[PDB]
Amino acid sequence: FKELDENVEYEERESEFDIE
Amino acid sequence: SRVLLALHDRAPQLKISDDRLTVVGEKGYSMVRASHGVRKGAWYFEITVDEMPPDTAARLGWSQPLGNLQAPLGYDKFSYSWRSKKGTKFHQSIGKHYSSGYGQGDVLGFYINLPEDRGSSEIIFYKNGVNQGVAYKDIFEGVYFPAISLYKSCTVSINFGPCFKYPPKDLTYRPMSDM
Amino acid sequence: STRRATSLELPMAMRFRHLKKTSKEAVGVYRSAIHGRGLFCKRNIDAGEMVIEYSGIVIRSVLTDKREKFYDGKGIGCYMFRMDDFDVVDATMHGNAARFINHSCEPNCFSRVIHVEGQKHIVIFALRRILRGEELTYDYKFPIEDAKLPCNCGAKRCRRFLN
Ligand SMILES: Nc1ncnc2c1ncn2[C@@H]1O[C@H](CSCC[C@H](N)C(=O)O)[C@@H](O)[C@H]1O
Ligand SMILES: [Zn+2]
Repeated sequence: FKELDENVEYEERESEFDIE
Repeated sequence: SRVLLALHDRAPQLKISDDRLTVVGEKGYSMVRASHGVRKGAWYFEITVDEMPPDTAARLGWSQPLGNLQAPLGYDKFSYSWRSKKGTKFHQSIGKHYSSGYGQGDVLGFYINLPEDRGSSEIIFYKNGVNQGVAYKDIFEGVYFPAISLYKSCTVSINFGPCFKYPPKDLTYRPMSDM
Repeated sequence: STRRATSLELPMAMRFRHLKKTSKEAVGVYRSAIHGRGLFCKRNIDAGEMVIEYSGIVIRSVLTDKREKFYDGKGIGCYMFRMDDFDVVDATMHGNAARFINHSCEPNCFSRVIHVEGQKHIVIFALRRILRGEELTYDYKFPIEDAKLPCNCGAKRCRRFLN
């Protein structure tokens, strides 16, 4: 797993809540 | 009391205009409900897409008070939504082909019937006065408020009535403003 | 003349933007007698001192259930920290050494949400003087569940379960 430095805000997409 | 967008039944990130008939979306999908809801009869309102930049989207329709304000419309069993992108209809976050999509400059109509006794409720959507067909039948029972769900800085305006730019020709109804 | 009050929020901001240099001198990952790998203390650490931030991908709080069913469905792991009633730090795929901190019922550190500039960060502070070599540790404060994650913090008065 890649390791972070600061916090990174997630950028949602339009289908982020949809069952595929 | 004027039927407007709600003062507090709203996701705080959404930008609401002073007269509470306009909303700009912020980032991920978030929802605002109107100030009044209906439980019996046929009711109507119109939404105008003021501006729809690329990669922004809307899911518009009818919601119950328990619907999630921090999720898109139609995420729950409490809301039913119509997505600009591809015209998909949504309920419990299941997307189904319903109609063609809509975009900037279109005026959309929202018809709901909650007949008195049991009578079969339905939801019908309109694009610029044109019936797109029945979207849903026999929906979850309860009180439904006009709901707006926007993804990423698009702007939409709402008309609760009493007079609409494209009043439906084939159905009887009362405007939401009568509430 | 005007009476002035002391700002606790100014030195906290000054302390935070030095944390990333501070933690790399202070902490390290080793094998734990509690569980797997754990974060340990590489130099004497004083009370109230900031140890490290629980950095990750900050997603909205509504996306937790979908995230957990994708994580726990694919068998990946929890690695999620609640920041707010609106925001949650997902360190599952992107994080730092703070995700190796184990839980105890008798911790020597505690978690706190603080504000710097306009954002919030989850930072771990030392509850007491912590000597070089100790394993750093805080109370996860998991929600209580039913038939259960066994805890191995190995200190007496241990609640016998992580939740
Ligand atoms: N006190 C404890 N007893 C048993 N398992 C623990 C524990 N504290 C943390 N864990 C485990 O560690 C996970 C948190 S990640 C913490 C670091 C972990 N030791 C590792 O090597 O990756 C939890 O899912 C839990 O299963
Ligand atoms: Zn324990």
